[PDB]
Amino acid sequence: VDMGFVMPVSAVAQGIESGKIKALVVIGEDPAAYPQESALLQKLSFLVVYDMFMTKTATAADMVVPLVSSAEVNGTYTRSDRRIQAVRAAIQPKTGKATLQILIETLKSLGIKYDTIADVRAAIASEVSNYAGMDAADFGTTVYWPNNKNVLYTDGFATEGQKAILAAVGDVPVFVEKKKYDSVEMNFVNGRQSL
Amino acid sequence: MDSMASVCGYCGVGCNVNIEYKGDVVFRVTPDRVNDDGWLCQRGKFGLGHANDKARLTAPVIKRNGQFVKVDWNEANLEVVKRLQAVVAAYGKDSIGVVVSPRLTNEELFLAGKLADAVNTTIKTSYSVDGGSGLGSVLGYDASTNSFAELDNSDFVLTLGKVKENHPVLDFKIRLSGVCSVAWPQSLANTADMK
Amino acid sequence: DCRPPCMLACPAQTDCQGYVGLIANGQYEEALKLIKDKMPIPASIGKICPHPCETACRRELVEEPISIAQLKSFVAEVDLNGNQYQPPMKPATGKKVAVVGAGPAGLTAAYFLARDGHKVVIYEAMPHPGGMLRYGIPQYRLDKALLDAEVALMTKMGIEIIYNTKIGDDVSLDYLHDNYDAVFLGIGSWQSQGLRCKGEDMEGVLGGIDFLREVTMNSNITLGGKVLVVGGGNTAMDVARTSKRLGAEEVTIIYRRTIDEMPAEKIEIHEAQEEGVKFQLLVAPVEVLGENGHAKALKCEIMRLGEPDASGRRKPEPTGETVVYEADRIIAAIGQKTVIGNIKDIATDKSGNIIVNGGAFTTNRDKVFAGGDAVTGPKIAIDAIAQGKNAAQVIDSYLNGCLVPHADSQYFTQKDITAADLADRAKAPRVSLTVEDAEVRNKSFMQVAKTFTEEEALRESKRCLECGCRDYFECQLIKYIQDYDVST
Amino acid sequence: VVGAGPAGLTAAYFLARDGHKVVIYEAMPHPGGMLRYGIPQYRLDKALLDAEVALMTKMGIEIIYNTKIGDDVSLDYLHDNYDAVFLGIGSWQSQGL
Ligand SMILES: Cc1cc2nc3c(=O)[nH]c(=O)nc-3n(C[C@H](O)[C@H](O)[C@H](O)COP(=O)(O)OP(=O)(O)OC[C@H]3O[C@@H](n4cnc5c(N)ncnc54)[C@H](O)[C@@H]3O)c2cc1C
Ligand code: SF4
Ligand code: SF4
Ligand code: SF4
Repeated sequence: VDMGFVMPVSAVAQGIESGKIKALVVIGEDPAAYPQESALLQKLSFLVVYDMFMTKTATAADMVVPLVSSAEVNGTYTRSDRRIQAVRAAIQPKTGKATLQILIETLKSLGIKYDTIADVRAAIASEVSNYAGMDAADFGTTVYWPNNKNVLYTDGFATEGQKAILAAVGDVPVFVEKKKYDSVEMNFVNGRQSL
Repeated sequence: MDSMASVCGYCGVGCNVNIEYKGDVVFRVTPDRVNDDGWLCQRGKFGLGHANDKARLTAPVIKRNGQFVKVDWNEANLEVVKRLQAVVAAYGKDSIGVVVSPRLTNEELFLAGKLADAVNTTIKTSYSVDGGSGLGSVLGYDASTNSFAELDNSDFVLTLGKVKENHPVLDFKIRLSGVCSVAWPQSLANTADMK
Repeated sequence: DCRPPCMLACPAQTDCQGYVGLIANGQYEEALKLIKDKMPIPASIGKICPHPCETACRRELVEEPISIAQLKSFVAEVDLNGNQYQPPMKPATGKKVAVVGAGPAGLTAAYFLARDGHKVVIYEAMPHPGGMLRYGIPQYRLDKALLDAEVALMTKMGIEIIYNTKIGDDVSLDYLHDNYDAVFLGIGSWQSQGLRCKGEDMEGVLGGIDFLREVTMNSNITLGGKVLVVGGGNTAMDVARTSKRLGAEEVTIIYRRTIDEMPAEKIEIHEAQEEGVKFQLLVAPVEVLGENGHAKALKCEIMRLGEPDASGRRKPEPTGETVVYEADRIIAAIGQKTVIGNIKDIATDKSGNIIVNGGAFTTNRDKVFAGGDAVTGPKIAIDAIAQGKNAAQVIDSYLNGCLVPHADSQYFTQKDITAADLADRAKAPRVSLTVEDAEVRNKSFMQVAKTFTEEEALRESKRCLECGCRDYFECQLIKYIQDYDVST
Repeated sequence: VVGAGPAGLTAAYFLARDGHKVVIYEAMPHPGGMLRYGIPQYRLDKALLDAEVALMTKMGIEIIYNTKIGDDVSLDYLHDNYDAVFLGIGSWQSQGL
């Protein structure tokens, strides 16, 4: 959410079916397990899948690039309560290159120069608004992204006019259960049934 | 067994874990009793077993004549960059959508955003995130206004949804805290009752 | 024959018979040691050269000639994958030479000057070295990783290359004149000729060189459905096939003379025809039609075949018939022209090329030398390599206090050899090149041809006729003929 | 840093003391500025200044002499190739009568 991946999926579906979107890049997801999304993906022109397994989506792609698991990656995860926790790699990447390395070489080809994870963290600190201070954050301790504060809106809300926006909501039916799209989650669910 | 301190990669509670491994094989996962409360759920405890799977991919493959051909990393990088550039050239701006999974670290998500910026597109999305929780339009930030560490001192906790079934370590913490927790009734599924 | 026809036809005078025979004896390292006496980048040159040496091979009098360029590329790649060769250098003399531009001429001059003990610095105006071999030759013909590896090997010899530095705009030439003992200008020709017609400034019309450079730097380009390429040289072919690989559904090439009079290589034309670019023939530009600043049509006249010129190609004659062609992009690839830029106090001719004293490579300004496409205009890469090597030799002689011009040598040659003189030789088919099918070529940028294997290289190299004299390196008659200036 | 006068030398010293990499472009064959070409020898010994500048150079600061910005190297070159530029050119024009 904090890096801007907040566009709704219905826009992607409409842009696929309106002919405006011609290529898709899927990183770690499996939308093709469901028939309607598979039919939508079949109307593409070029599809890349980054995934650990040869899943249903990667079979129908034009190019598949392997990924490493959470035991082989160095980085950070942002908790639900805005806490940034370090993720440390236990074993060396069994495919040869980490995901960060793959993205770094691709951006190197496209003309953006990064060397290691320190440069990426400095860029995150200097470009993402609320992660200012990630460069010397020392993720071995408690780090929260809004000015290292546990509580939000202590001095007013963060809207345009510093006021809460109240809008009327209509009638709402019964909740519709969400689906699982991450390949690791569905893999765990299917592997539960093996025993 | 050698031990490495990481965090769980399955939901947003983000429990700290110790991965116990010997060489290139992960053998077990234990809770981190020093830096956290030391609780885990089934997904955190028994979920890293995909790191030892033999069906994981090892090298990138490019489709020719309907069959996947193993290629080097440099050839894969060239192919994906040139095909993306060809799509951009043939169909102009906003023809490429970048679908990611929320399991990636902060640096990989930032680099995927940089790649989306560099290929002249604004369509960055996720099927899991699917537009956020809707709290952003009201208060400005799509984030929790309080941390988990403040569940100990509250005198009343109202739970909406299946908090126990989906994020059970949070339920363990709430039960051990002893505060008065009241669940929203199930027979109130429409928002007219919220009105 | 003091030297074989194949070596004499090569612009750089590379000893083709020597290293072909050394391949036939299984000595690949010695073959590369022979090749690297004339150029520092043998794999790329073998990959892209139009091989004038192969035309003059006497094996043509029996069957197809020896695939000399493929053998050169095979040996260069075998040494690059194995133990990289570094030729010996003389002890340092303390002289400083600055080379402007990292193209084939600049790279060759720096190589052969650093091999004489001098300290050479290359100033390059682009982020990567190679010149038009990098920003003009497409990836599917010349792999850029090969060129990068070769330039890294050259840099390991002690040559400093400074990128993103343009002479005249960022560093003045007076700075190099004051701070160095010699300067060699290998700037090359980097300006695209216009359509030379009415409405050539309309938006939607772009040069071939700039389009190819934008393709190489992985920038954001716009092509659309229909692309019209104007021109008939190698630039038109490369632009057409690059646009075919870049998602254009149809590409049209427009020229004024016959297929038989195209200046491009026949192999490249046939490959382009197989890939899917349609040729539109006997047509010259008339008027560019566009609306609201956007060009969508190209108006042209239809010509007819006429008398051959002095260069052996039939002249076009107008017919008075007009035809308009729909397009989404129009690319002008008529040719390249030399631009001097902001460098001042350098004399230039009527066509823009640098004027030099013939045989000594000296401009009007003292301590400043020139060569390559900056002098000869647009030509093939081996010509630039030869000019760079000769200018490096001349600069090295000039640094010693006595300037000596470059002069050619006299050899005995035989011109009465016919097929009836080679009726006793056995016939062996030439080694075919394995070319990837037209399915994968149209969509990808990967290589279209594979390098020779060891067995194929031995089979091809064991087919030479050994036309040269075996006693040349110890014959005394030719020694005295060269020494006493006697014409042969 | 453009110019090796007291201002340029001090800026380079206190920037190299903070971990950055500093390059000094000087338009004269020797460093010092008006302390060298304006102060006479009988008041300031030039060997003393040369020894101090050598001490500063031992810290890892590269000084490029005979390079005039604007005439030999454009300022756009320094703008493109460096993270900061400090102009310490000083006043070097004589007033007329
Ligand atoms: C479409 C196309 C097809 C070709 N096909 C072939 C082929 O089939 N066979 C073949 O052998 N060759 C081919 N060539 C290459 C060409 O024929 C020669 O290789 C050319 O002579 C390159 O040599 P050069 O000395 O001109 O180097 P250049 O490529 O001209 O090198 C000049 C270098 O100097 C740099 N420079 C320019 N101005 C300045 C300045 N002011 N200050 C500093 N640096 C500067 C340039 O950026 C470049 O790096 C092709 C080229 C093109 C564009
Ligand atoms: S509750 Fe379970 S799945 Fe969620 S973070 Fe904790 S261990 Fe992982
Ligand atoms: S550079 Fe060209 S002419 Fe010279 S030997 Fe090689 S292929 Fe023949
Ligand atoms: S047969 Fe051999 S020696 Fe004779 S021209 Fe051909 S390559 Fe040269």
